[PDB]
Amino acid sequence: ADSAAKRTRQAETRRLRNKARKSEVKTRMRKVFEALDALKKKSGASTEELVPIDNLIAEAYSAIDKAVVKGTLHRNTAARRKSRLARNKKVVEIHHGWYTPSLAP
Amino acid sequence: MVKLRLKRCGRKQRAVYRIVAIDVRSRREGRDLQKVGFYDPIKSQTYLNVPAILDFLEKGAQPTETVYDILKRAEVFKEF
Amino acid sequence: MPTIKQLIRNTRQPIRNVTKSPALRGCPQRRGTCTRVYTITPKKPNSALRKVARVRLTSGFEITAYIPGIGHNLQEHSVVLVRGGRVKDLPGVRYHIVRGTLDAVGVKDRQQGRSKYGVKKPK
Amino acid sequence: MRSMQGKVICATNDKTVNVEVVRLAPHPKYKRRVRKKKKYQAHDPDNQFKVGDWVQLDKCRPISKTKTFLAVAPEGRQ
RNA sequence: UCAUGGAGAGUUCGAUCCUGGCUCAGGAUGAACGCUGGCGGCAUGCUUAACACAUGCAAGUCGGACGGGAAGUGUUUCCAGUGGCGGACGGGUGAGUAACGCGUAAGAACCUGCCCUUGGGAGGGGAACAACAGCUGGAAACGGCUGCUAAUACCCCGUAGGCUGAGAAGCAAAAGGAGGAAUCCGCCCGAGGAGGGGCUCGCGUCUGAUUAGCUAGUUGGUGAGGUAAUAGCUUACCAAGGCGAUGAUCAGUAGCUGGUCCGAGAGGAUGAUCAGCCACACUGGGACUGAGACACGGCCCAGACUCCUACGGGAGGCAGCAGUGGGGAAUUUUCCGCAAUGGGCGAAAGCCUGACGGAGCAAUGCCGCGUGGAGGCAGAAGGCCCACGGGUCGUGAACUUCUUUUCCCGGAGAAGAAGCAAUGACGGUAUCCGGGGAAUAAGCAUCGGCUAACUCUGUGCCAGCAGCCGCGGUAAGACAGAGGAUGCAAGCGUUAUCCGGAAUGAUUGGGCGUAAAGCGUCUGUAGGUGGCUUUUUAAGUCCGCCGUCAAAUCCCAGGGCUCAACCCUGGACAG
Repeated sequence: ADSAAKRTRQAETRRLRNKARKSEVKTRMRKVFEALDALKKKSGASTEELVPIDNLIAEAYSAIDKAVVKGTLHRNTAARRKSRLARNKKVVEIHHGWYTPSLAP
Repeated sequence: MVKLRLKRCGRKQRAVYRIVAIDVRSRREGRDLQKVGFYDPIKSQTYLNVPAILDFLEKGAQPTETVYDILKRAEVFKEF
Repeated sequence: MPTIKQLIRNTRQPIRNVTKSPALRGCPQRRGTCTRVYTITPKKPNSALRKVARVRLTSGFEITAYIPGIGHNLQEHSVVLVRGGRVKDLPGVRYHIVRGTLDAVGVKDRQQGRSKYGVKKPK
Repeated sequence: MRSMQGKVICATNDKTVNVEVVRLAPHPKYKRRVRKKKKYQAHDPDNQFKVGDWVQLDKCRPISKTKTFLAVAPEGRQ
């Protein structure tokens, strides 16, 4: 080709990293989506509370998995992962804040 | 960081140089926290102000080539 | 006008040095296109036939400019170069025309003060 | 810097007070001492200020667009 | 002691005093035009159309990250591609922006690759994607299946002074390369610092009331989200707030500041080069990666415009440097060089820099220098004027000698370049030495008053001049010519813009009986100013100390260019 490209080389790599980061930030949105979804269900109609937390904790661990994994690669600064893990445990602390775990400062 | 570097300060065909410790992103004739040094390559002195060069090199502003070479003429280098 | 409140509202301001040439409005002298090369008379105390070229300018105005010197080449639709300076005798003529510049020749046979009329040296 | 002491105007907003701040200033060209008023929105989680009391403004983290101060109390050395 | 600064004149009227307006004398231009033009030193060189742009160049680099192939015949040079940083710096313009954009001064809610300091870590696996080979589509631009490959390229498991959470609990990383080794460059996770950014706020920041109401995510509150971080940043609900006659909103103008110019001073105008911050990159709008952009020479879309096409489609952004065309009164060379300086990359070697260093043209400006020095019978030739005696051009010239800044003809010849040597575009430039030779070199305004310089000839209210007053109808100190004189000098004048003068917008510094000007008078709101004594705080005020107001400029004093201009070093009042 031409003897010097230098910027189309960039835009090629930008297309690639657009694909990877677009994709795996979407994985993060899907797993946080499932965690908040099942939390919404056990807020709605569960009727036994301290037992089924193992599933919510399991998927929440997958949420903390892909969250912090995408914290390692440069697509999320610190205080992005902090704000969203703190978001998920705000939601968990609210679902237990309505009910049977009693928490007070 | 900061990079201790000369800057041309004179007429045409004169080359009276200052030694300024400015940030490396600036243009070559910008502004400094403290303009420490002097270098007159035709024939004259070179005021150096040793404590301030030891302040910035103690901080870790690496110099350029010939600023480092002026710093190798005198015995400025102490690692303390 | 007390120091208190009739004057820390405002005194007033004088306007500007009002422009003594409303055309030429960038800067000093400006290319012109001759439209009429007629001749008018001054006010009552004088008596002459002063020969002015009403000239369209490249600025956007049209203005009647005086023609100095004795001889003049200026026919219809020639190109001149007007400058400022008020001829008193003529109501309306605000401007002069430079001589010796583009398409307006120097005056005929003048040997005293040639830089005002665009005539090169003899001898 | 200094605080900005001044009267409370109207507190019909929760945690929020408008404050007149009266400031003398030398007018530039003519040498008097013209007052200029400028009123602010201050913060109070206690909201323990009625109309007409006078507070001191201190800079803090911005709470809203205008609410960039919280006022506590003056010293009161008379 | 301080003081280093303040000028008038013309014109109203038969005259006088006065008010008042105009005009001039002074500086400055990024200047333009006219006449004239020797050199040198240092600056400056589209103010207009942010108007289109032909051509070349303006951003690369790394083989010591990796795989291949292609010249050279164990050995090396290259290379498109995947990667690594750099393309967010440097350069250009001022269209917008009357606003935390800028200037100055504080603050907390943040980020930060390269850079220093510092605590710990780098086991194990695995899948491809370019390249490439084949087929094939296209005029090109680009592609598309089929297989294959490597890594500091991607993915998974373990492990972590980190994170989430009240705890419980969980969650998260790595990369090798060079070298015989030694070791070095790295990588991952932390913790600081410097510098760089992102925010917030006090104060300062143009005119217009013949623009008086504006604002409904609007101003608050909570909850949910969001951002690197606070935030109506965003959304649902609640509250009705918030701004404004001290000018809100609207309209118009304008990049801002160190500064420049003027002024005695207070301050008035202004923001070229120099420097800092902002914004834009054909007109609009988006997002992507990275530490950092909503990116001038990146991507995607829309709009307009130019080029190519084989008619299906492509390609493009000079407000980078040079340059062309247009507009304009007017603003240059399609130059040389990376030698320095400063960037970017690399372990080094080096490479690339239209930044920058130089060169060319232009009296565009500021400064320096020359066009001769000394004598020259007081005799001649001539112009102009004359009471015809003469005067004046005029020591001027002619003429005799002296000298060579410059000019020509030759020789030498730098530093700038950095202690390993080598390394110079400038350039055989600067400078010096020698040989002729006064040789090669003065113009332009003005001469009625301001305003220094005046008589004569021609013209006869004509031609004309003119900054204001006004000259010009037969003897014009004002037009035109000559002589002479004046002031300047490689410049001299006119014009335009700005300040002065102008106390003619007045704080310093004006006025209102009659000159321009007191509301028709009165009540009174906002607001402004306010009696005396004693006491208290100190907001103003004053004093000390401290921080800052970048550097450059101005002021003082030194120093360097043969001086000056200019450059450099140090210092500081103000405020």
